[PDB]
Amino acid sequence: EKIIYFAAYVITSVDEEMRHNELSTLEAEMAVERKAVEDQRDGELEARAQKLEADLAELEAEGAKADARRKVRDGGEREMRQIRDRAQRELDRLEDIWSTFTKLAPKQLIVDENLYRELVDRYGEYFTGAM
Amino acid sequence: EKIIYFAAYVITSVDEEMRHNELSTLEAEMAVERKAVEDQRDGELEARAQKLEADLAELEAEGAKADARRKVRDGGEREMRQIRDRAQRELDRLEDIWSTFTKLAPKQLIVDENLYRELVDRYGEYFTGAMGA
Repeated sequence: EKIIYFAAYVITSVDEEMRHNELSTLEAEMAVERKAVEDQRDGELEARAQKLEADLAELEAEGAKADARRKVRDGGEREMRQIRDRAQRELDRLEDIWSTFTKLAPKQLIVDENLYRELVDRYGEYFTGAM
Repeated sequence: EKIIYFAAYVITSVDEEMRHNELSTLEAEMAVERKAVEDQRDGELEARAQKLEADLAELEAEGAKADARRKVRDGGEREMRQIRDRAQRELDRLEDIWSTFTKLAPKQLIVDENLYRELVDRYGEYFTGAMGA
């Protein structure tokens, strides 16, 4: 085999009717979780933007040269890109968990343990599978 | 015509590209709003059930008669039905607004003023409508 992993878990049973019944409640719970990620992110971004505005205003009061101002400006932008990028990672991971849960069907092979373990804690009741 | 209404609005154009692009975001946003209704509902149901239990206990300590304890039981169940029913009407309305927006297409005739007004406030950028027939 050309697929290399620690362990695989096959999917045998999915309670489609039960999942179907609670899907709306489950989709809302994921959107609440997603929005708390986006809200934390927006809060961090605004705080960083304020810090950068005050840092530049400080350099100006001190009559610093353009190069010093540019470095602060560039540094702030990089930090804010990191905040966006880190948050995107967390959002993409939740999208993957939700996507795998929603399209969960028997004869599927789950070959990343962290993903498998995420499916169990969040949706253990709706499925059964074996190593 | 045998269809009766105050005033109707033809959809003239739908910005499908943007709807398609913002759909995922819009959908989570509706689901959050939907859940806020459901959470309020559940809180009220749970608190009201506690009340009914305590109220029955109180009739017990005062040694009230059965027909008295029953009317308070039935009045409790009634109110709890009303909590469930009222919130369901609100959920039904949110479901309709969202359903209408997703399947919204040129030439569609929107004939309830309150629905139109909700569509415009929630998703005004996405579509164009004219009152004239």
